[PDB]
Amino acid sequence: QVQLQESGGGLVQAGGSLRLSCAASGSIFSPNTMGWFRQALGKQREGVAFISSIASTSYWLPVKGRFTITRDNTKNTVHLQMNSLIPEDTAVYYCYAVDKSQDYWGQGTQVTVSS
Amino acid sequence: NHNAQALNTLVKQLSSKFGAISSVLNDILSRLDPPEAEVQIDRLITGRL
Amino acid sequence: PGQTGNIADYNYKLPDDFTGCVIAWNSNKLDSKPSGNYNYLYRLFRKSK
Repeated sequence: QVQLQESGGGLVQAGGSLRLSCAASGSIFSPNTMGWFRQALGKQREGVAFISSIASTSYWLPVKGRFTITRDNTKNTVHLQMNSLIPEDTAVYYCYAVDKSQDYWGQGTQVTVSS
Repeated sequence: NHNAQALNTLVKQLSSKFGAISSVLNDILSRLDPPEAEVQIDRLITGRL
Repeated sequence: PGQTGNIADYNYKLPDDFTGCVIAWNSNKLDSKPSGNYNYLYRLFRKSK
């Protein structure tokens, strides 16, 4: 079984900063391609960004500088840095591990920003 | 004359459809999909043999 | 085997001589959601077959 521990969300004022994070525990393999998915309220889900095992990054949005991904190879976890928040990014985040055989999903974190 | 006519007929036989949809191997290969193309090519081979 | 399509081209290919068989069944009850089940993704761009 695979468990994706997500943390770091909540209520933050506009222009604030925070640290989303998830740890992948259980039966993972070797390619281990990971990333994030955003779900707006009552809307479709889109891919935020993606990080592979070779430190290659692929952002699926014009969000460079805003979002930055850090890797923990020793424990193999993914951190995402929220800075300079705007209300347009108020959506729930689930990180995604497509991996090699069976892809998995997180349970959810509420990130909210309003003024 | 017998030699020349036999050779000419053998060469001319390549232009027949033999029940397929076309007499050009490349045309039938490009136009259709591997199963039906295989069927048509089988027809062409069994005629030319 | 030998069927042309986007999913066949870029997601799953079956050999022309494939042996065995496929089974498919509807999954509205489980694999569908009123808000939309989208956990399943398909590749629609790819350079080569």
